[PDB]
Amino acid sequence: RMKYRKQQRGRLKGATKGGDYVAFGDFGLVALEPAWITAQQIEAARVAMVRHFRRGGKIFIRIFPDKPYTKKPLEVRMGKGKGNVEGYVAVVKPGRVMFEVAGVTEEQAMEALRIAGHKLPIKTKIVRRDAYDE
Amino acid sequence: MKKVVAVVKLQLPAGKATPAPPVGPALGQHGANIMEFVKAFNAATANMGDAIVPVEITIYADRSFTFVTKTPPASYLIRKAAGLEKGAHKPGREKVGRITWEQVLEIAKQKMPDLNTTDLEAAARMIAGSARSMGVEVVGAPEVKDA
Amino acid sequence: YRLKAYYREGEKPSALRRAGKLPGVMYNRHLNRKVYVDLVEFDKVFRQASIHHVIVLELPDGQSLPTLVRQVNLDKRRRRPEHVDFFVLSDEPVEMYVPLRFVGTPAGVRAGGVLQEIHRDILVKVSPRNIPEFIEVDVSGLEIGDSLHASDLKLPPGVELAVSPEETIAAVVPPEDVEKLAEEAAA
RNA sequence: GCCAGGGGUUGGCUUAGAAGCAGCCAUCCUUUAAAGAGUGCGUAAUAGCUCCUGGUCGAGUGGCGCCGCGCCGAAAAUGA
Repeated sequence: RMKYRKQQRGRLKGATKGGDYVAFGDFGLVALEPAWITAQQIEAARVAMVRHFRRGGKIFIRIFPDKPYTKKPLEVRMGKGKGNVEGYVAVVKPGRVMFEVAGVTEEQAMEALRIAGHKLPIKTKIVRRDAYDE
Repeated sequence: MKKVVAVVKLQLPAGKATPAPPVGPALGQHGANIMEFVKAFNAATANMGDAIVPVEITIYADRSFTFVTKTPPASYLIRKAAGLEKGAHKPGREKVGRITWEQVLEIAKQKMPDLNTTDLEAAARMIAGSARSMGVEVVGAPEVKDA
Repeated sequence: YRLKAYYREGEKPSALRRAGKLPGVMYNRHLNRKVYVDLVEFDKVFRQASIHHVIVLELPDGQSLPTLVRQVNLDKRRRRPEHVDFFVLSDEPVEMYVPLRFVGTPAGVRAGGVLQEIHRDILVKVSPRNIPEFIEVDVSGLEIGDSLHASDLKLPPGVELAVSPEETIAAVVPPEDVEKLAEEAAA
């Protein structure tokens, strides 16, 4: 990573651009609630899914945490958080795809993502592919 | 006009044999008169070659057994042209030997008089089908013919 | 795939949704008109067909039109479409996406991998006469790490592509697993 | 729900043992109106009971997505 230092909080305004279409893989996992997904959160999913289907299919982490989550050292008010405790986050807004899978039949890519969602704060909703492309 | 008790499945060569396991924890804790029951094993493997004969043993109701010598498993006919003594550990990516669909035609005439399969055109895919899931494939020429 | 087409005018956009009638538009070089198609009817018609098969549209005029779904706008938050586009054809060459089929298993997956299909459809410049329902791609000899580019496809008669002949159709990717997890979260 | 019947094969590999059934890799045919080289328990390993058939039966059933409302999750210090 490069970027530069600590960033501002912000506001999880609506769902506007926070939302997508499944782009890679057969099934899909997307967010119903706005939130600040962490790194280790995504990791908590990444692992679980692979631990499900060892020598299985390929996983795609469509979202990416480039927002410096800040924090303060147990005291008070001088200066702004050295932060970075949790680390860097992703602004995830309803309708947003987060985890693509492939090379796994229904029962596989179904019990894979669902588990993910349980290492995940917000509510989720697995997806097929219908036909809606572009 | 005869009594039985329980069925048991064993694997072993034909002619050379000893009470050693897994034939030990078998006819041992149930008793066995290997005084005369083996004089019918040396007359049943007298002019019969060696292999891995799974004699279908079925313990009588008189503490004996129904020694009916059957034809060796389809895992012994394939390594009969490969010379090996086992099989491939992953039937799919690796391939130990590449036999022929011709050797499967004349080693299977040794597996029909006992097996429950009629003609040989079906016995050609049984020995070429049990070979698929063990790490070995074949090649043919005649096949369906048709129009 | 046919579908009963309806004419919309001043009717407020949203109110139509409260009728299960998804609003829409047909148009081309020689035409422009507002429309609205029932969602359920559309859905059944679209799923199966999508932006490959041509969908005729029957108006209250006894008109049959050879339209194509140029685009379709979806409502992020519970995948559901708000608006549809329909491109009216004639018989002059036209660009559009065509479906794909990959027969047989590569030397990748058969040995131990996963088929990473990059596209499910390729862009072609073709006339309304020729609208192939699928383009065969003999992905048999695709070892793990190889790939089939746009420069080697089963192009039927009179069907020249439209994207770069260097663009990649798909690729054979490495299967990710737990055996990696010891080295992954390690160093 | 019920009555009855319930192959090569003991799949190949690993393993002290792995017999449809710890783990690994996978796509045979045959008696047949039917029985998965295999759903679960079980044995040291087996067999076995069961999730195959015909009849009786006699008309529906199974699973899935979404909505309105509710249910658990829900433990505190004077008396509710």
